[PDB]
Amino acid sequence: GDQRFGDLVFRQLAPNVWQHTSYLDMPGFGAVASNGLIVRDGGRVLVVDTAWTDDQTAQILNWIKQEINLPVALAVVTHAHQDKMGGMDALHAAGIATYANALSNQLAPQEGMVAAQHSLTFAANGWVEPATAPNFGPLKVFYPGPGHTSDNITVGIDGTDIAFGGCLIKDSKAKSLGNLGDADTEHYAASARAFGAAFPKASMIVMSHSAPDSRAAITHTARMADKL
Ligand SMILES: NS(=O)(=O)c1nccc(-c2ccc(CO)cc2)c1-c1nn[nH]n1
Ligand SMILES: [Zn+2]
Repeated sequence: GDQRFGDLVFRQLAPNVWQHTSYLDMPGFGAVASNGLIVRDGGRVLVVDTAWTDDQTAQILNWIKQEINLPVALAVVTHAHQDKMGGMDALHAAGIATYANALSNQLAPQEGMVAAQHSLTFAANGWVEPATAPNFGPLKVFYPGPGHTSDNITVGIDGTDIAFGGCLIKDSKAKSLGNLGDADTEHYAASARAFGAAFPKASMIVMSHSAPDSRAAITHTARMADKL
């Protein structure tokens, strides 16, 4: 079943993949859960997204040391908002190499985030320029276009049925696209479909604010966005 370490919750999704879940109480909304991933790649671990805070991100790392007991080689963060990048200082203090879209790093000061140590860039078709994402193992990084934010990125896990849509994708039973304050309403639908087309074989779609879902999450998000 699910495991807890401090304020964090961990769910095993596949033999080498776990989902990390952290919570932040928002003054007039209550607790909001955010999800990221932990991937075991041979003798090392790869992390996708921080928790909301530095303390919560340190809890992820200590759970990894306790449960997997393999070095964390790198972390990829999916856009410059608190749920995804709020724990950058904890990753840096633990000596983990950090990667984010160049645009996330450029927006990070205005967004109140700490930039990653390295910038990822992308081809016109959305795929990460390989020279900018060295030794990423099974992590396949894809920029689907502007949607939840202009800098949002996605990641597939090679050798699994998993693709991570971060905050771009909502579950198949979602009634709204969430916070559209920094969103591109014109391009959102095409970006949601581009994520789906980049990872055609992925049958488990992991996202930031809902539990893992089928490909139905991709099409239902795109239909909601078509109405924007
Ligand atoms: N990453 S963020 O800074 O923009 C953010 N911060 C806090 C809370 C939410 C949030 C999550 C779910 C819902 C349910 O409809 C509403 C808001 C988000 C959000 N919205 N969409 N993706 N994430
Ligand atoms: Zn966001």
